[PDB]
Amino acid sequence: TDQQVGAKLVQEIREGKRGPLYAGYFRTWHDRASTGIDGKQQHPENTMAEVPKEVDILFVFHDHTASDSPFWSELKDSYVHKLHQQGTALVQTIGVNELNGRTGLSKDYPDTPEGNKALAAAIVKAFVTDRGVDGLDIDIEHEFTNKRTPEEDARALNVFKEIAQLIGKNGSDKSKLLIMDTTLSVENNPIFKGIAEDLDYLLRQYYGSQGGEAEVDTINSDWNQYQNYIDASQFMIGFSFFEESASKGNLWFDVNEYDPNNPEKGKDIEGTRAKKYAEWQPSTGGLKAGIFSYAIDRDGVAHVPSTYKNRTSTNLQRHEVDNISHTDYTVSRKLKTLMTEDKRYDVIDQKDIPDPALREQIIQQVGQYKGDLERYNKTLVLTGDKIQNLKGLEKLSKLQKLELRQLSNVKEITPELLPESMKKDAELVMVGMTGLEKLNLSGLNRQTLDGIDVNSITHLTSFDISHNSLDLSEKSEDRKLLMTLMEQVSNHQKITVKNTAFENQKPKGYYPQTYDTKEGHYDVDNAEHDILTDFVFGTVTKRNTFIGDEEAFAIYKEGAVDGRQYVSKDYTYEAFRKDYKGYKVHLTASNLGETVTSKVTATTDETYLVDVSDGEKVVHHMKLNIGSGAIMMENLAKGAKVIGTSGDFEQAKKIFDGEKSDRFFTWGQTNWIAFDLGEINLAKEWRLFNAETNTEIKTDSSLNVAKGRLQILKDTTIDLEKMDIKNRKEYLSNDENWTDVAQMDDAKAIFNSKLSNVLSRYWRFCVDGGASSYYPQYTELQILGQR
Ligand SMILES: CC(=O)N[C@@H]1[C@@H](O)[C@H](O[C@@H]2O[C@H](CO[C@H]3O[C@H](CO)[C@@H](O)[C@H](O)[C@@H]3O[C@@H]3O[C@H](CO)[C@@H](O[C@@H]4O[C@H](CO)[C@H](O)[C@H](O)[C@H]4O)[C@H](O)[C@H]3NC(C)=O)[C@@H](O)[C@H](O[C@H]3O[C@H](CO)[C@@H](O)[C@H](O)[C@@H]3O[C@@H]3O[C@H](CO)[C@@H](O[C@@H]4O[C@H](CO)[C@H](O)[C@H](O)[C@H]4O)[C@H](O)[C@H]3NC(C)=O)[C@@H]2O)[C@@H](CO)O[C@H]1O
Ligand SMILES: [Ca+2]
Repeated sequence: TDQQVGAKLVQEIREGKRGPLYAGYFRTWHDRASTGIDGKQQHPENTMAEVPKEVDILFVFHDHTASDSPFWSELKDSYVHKLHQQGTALVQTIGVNELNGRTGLSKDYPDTPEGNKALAAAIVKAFVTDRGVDGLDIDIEHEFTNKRTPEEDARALNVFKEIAQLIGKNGSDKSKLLIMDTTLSVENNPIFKGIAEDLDYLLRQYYGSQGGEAEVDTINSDWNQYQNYIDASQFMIGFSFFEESASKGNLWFDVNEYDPNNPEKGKDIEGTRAKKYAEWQPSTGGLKAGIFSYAIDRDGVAHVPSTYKNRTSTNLQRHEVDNISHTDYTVSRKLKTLMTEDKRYDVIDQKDIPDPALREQIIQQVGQYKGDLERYNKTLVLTGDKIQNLKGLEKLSKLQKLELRQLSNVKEITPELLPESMKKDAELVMVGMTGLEKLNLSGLNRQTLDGIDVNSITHLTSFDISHNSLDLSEKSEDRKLLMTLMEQVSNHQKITVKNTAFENQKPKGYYPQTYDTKEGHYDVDNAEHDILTDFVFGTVTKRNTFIGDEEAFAIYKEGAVDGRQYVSKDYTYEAFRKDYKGYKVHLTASNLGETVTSKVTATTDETYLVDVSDGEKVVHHMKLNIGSGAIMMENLAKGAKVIGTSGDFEQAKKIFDGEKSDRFFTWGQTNWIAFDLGEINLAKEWRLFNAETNTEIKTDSSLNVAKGRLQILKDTTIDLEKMDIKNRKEYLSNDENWTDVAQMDDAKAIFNSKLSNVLSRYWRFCVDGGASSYYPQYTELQILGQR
């Protein structure tokens, strides 16, 4: 049956039985059975029927072919059968607009759960079942003209998942492939992030140069993120053949240029981008799935010369290679041969990994190809008593976690059996190692022994953990672990330095995670002090052993187990300690005034709140008292009700929030705001944040308030809410009803001064002039006191 042939091809593709794959996009209007809207034949020169066996998957790429064309029944009842016989699968390609509302059956279904689920079945019946093919390929490109909305990409991804529940590896009908082709990186491809686990392949178009000396910069950088969503064996990269009459913007130069002296040049793969994609392999994960070509019906046509690369549809510059001609698919077949003869696709054999039980678990976990070995960068779990020998493990040189579970017949672990990534902090877990006789981890810069199950190593006869980065100090848990290893050796043998080697550690230095002083003190000694020196200092080991300064390190360097000193003699404090570069100290005085400085001078009774930062986060918070300290003032003006202003009433209310992301000005050089602190407390200072402190607009200092007066309602015996709106406003505007408590005659960015213990419920601040002719502005006002 023709549906069982197709089902079995898809299963042998999906299970990786084909080696490196080669795919091609065949443009429907270049099949000879294709007819346009007027019912006339478009091009007689080529036909899908002649696509060679070297093409593993053939993508029906549809345009210009009318819906009543003979092409469609010809494909269904003739092309599918001829191509299946040689082992070629047919896949239908549709654009994303057929899923997101913009085109086709998408326009006839609501954007609801039951609506998108009915749409999905309608797409699978219209584009897969009714056309006879072996799967579906969703084309997702950058739309530079009218971007897709977040709601459209959300719908396309919900429809795609409903499709993936019908066909593909997770679908009801696993005899069909489900594929995506794209031009978008992961950061720009939310549909890919959502559907990736349901894809057989991702086809990444990379026509033309992708940057850098080898022109593959974008391929390498993009693979670094695709590898978190798909396996390398699902990754296909694409080049394009030369399309006739291609204009600027569609001229990739992926194949060789026309040569008037050699009519066959277009079939020569030497020097082409196509050949480079054929040989390109990812740095991590595995070997790629293969390559694909756009416009496979143009296989072998020489590219139009570089001199023509500026032609456009209005500026036609026709060349000989724009003619249509019969192709015999030689370039395709050379590229497929180059890939299947590349020795990185030879299968891992016993010469790579001698132990059969080890070889089987590796192939099962990292892939089947020799080339997969040195690229794989994830986790390897090895289990059971059938593994006798770890030879070959060292070829997994990017392995990120090695996990040895109950390997009861392994006798030897040495650096030379281990991945080279073990020297750069790959994880190493080994449990139930009851047969282990030699445990050599020397020279691997291991920072702890965590994950090594030392209680289980009951047959140990020697170990070497020397030349690592361990902290074997008295309380380190790595010294407990070392002690068990030494006891294991001793049950079989007299302990010697060689069979229990652990010297020459060089433990790395880290920042302490917390600091002890929550409340510091200084006398009023009229001297300068450094808060980082005195309170936020030092370095820990990975096991949180604190070393405060260079003399604490010298004692540390003399640590010994049984009189054997385990720290390298030439390890220096400079190489161990953290330098604290870029650390910054934020101080808040009892003022509520703020400064950034690690130095304080103890001239008077004060209290700062200290926030220590490393350039990114707050590492430490403490209070510092100088002398007997000082009580912390509050901003009593916080949230003060505005009761009157010569400006706008709701711009005025923003000078009493907490922020500087706003500005208050009026049309002119003078204004006033009158406010009510509500309760009636004691005020000692005031602070004005001038125009240039604005955190929402870069504001220059020429807009700063330069003259002003802060005032108190002079008569306390008056009910301001018994006056009516208009009288109230003119009372508040009349200067003889206000007493000054503070002047300002400098256009500082932040202005602060003290008040003679002012007790007032009602206040008014007046801008009397600006730093320039511009309207003066300011962002925030504070009245600082107690209660
Ligand atoms: C995976 C990939 O490679 N992606 C893109 C490639 O697409 C791209 O190659 C180009 O592809 C063009 C077609 O693009 C279609 O797909 C993309 C991507 O999905 C869409 O963005 C695009 O909009 C196209 O989508 C198609 O839309 C139609 C309409 O909505 C759909 O048809 C609908 O189908 C439904 C369901 O079946 C329903 O039936 C509707 O009724 C129906 O309307 C269709 O399904 C959909 N297809 C897909 C797959 O989604 C190509 O056009 C372009 O090739 C042209 O240009 C090159 C040179 O640059 C030529 O070599 C080539 O032959 C072709 O030229 C055109 O030829 C026709 C036939 O002769 C000309 O028509 C005649 O021209 C005369 C000229 O005087 C008259 O005007 C006459 O009236 C007319 O009949 C036509 O004018 C020619 N046009 C030009 C410009 O020359 C190319 O292959 C590549 C770019 O390299 O980029 C990849 O990223
Ligand atoms: Ca404000």
